[PDB]
Amino acid sequence: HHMLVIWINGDKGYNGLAQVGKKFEKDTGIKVTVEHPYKLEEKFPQVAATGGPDIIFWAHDRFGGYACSGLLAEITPDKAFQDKLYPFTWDAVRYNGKLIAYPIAVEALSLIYNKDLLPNPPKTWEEIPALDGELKAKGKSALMFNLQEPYFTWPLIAADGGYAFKYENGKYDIKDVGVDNAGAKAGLTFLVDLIKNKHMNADTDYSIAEAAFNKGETAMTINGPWAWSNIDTSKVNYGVTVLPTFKGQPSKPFVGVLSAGINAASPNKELAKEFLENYLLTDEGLEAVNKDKPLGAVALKSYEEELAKDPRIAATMENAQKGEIMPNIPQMSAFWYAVRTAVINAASGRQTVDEALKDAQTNAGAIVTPYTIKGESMDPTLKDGERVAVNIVGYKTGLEKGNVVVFHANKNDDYVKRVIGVPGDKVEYKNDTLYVNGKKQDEPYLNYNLKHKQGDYITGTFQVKDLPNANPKSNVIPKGKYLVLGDNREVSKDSRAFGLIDEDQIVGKVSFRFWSHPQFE
Amino acid sequence: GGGGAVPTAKA
Ligand SMILES: OC[C@H]1O[C@H](O[C@H]2[C@H](O)[C@@H](O)[C@@H](O)O[C@@H]2CO)[C@H](O)[C@@H](O)[C@@H]1O
Repeated sequence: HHMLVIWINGDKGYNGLAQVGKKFEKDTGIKVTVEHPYKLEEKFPQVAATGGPDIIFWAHDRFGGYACSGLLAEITPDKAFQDKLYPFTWDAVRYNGKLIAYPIAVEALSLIYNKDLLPNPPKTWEEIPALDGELKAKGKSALMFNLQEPYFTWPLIAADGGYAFKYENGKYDIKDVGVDNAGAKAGLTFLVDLIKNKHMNADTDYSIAEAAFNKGETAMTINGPWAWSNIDTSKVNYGVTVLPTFKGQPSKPFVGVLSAGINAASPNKELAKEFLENYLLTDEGLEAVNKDKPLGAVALKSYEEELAKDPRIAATMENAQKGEIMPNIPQMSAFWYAVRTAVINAASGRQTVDEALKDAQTNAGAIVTPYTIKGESMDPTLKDGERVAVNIVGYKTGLEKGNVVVFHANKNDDYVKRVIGVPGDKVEYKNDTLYVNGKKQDEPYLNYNLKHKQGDYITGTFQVKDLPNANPKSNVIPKGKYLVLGDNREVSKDSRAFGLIDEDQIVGKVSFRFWSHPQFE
Repeated sequence: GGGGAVPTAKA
């Protein structure tokens, strides 16, 4: 209740932001604490309810997910205040008609280069192999940048046609994903070729690339405005310019708007608003942050009119113009995770580009929704109160035996049971022995219950032909129908009672974490 | 997203 806690990423001007906090404290007596936890954008949903920060700073893309999860307060700037920021910046922080954060600054990646090593930066990605050859001859490299985060590789991937979700007629279509089209494949292939030919290393990360550029070991890097301070300190004579083209096409970075959201569970929402509107988003407040680590093109018109005079900001905005504003939809998290996996696997050689991007295409558009389990009839596989992630099954798409499915039982109730037979399968039980298509099928998920039973058998003999919604002449499950049973077979009310369910009732599949995995792969 | 409660599924 007494103070404000603020989370901002470790690459941003958090010391500058703390100075703004000190000013607010001096004026108001209210203490401001600035933290930069590792992967804060992932930690925030974990803690948000269980009081998390009062204010969270991140690029706008993560906020729709947070808003959809109920974690953010609607902000309430008046007309006068809204008019002080560029209208397009407010667009980035509007979700389902409501403003869900304060925009701070526009961030786009640029090509950063060492003028002493490379007085004329390359116009094309295609030049970089030969350039690297020349620089290797003097113990340097052409290009190093963070290959572990897809943000940095995306500009090249999107150059010849890759995209995240198609925006059309006022809406993003999350069924239309552009991760495995021809342009995406060509870009990712080029990146993999660079690595194969030792022009880049698949292990290069943020710190490795930053250290290399700032020590004069590589001629070029790709980074955002927040990086410029450290380069100033290093004394490298650097330029900031337009990203090179690929196959004749501009690189297309995803453009972020650094934004500040207010935790829905904060008891300090009024103080948060005062801090953001009257201290941070002023010429003085932004200057303090900007002098620590540059923000980019700020949302506040009065200060941006000064910052826009800087050629480096002109480069930033030129690259932004070829790129695109990130979507803010909840599905963005899944997209980024899918593309991060594809880039890592393709770059390490675990998968071919075609395989990696095929999986990413699938994973980027797969909807995942949380559920809570109620009752004992799946015990011990699922427990009463257990939180699970449910993979939504597309309208009429790939259910298989063994899938644990959530389904609508009626207008008011969803149930969860295991798929034991799919359409076309012939199924019966003899005591506790499952026969599918004439062959005994082991059920390892029943092991504990089979070995801790009250009665003679936990499932017991039955045939599909005797159940509701079955074909009474056959044990072959009809088209569109599913046989579902609860793992806690002795107590479960399932298809043995209510019969086969319909494909139209199925919501999705419960995802499970397997307890074992390799120690390195 | 909507901001509502997490749905429940009866086991
Ligand atoms: O790499 C995926 C990642 O991209 C963006 O994160 C950026 C962030 O926007 C920048 O402000 C800066 O901190 O670099 C980050 C990349 O490491 C998205 O904003 C983020 O949600 C996404 O996971």
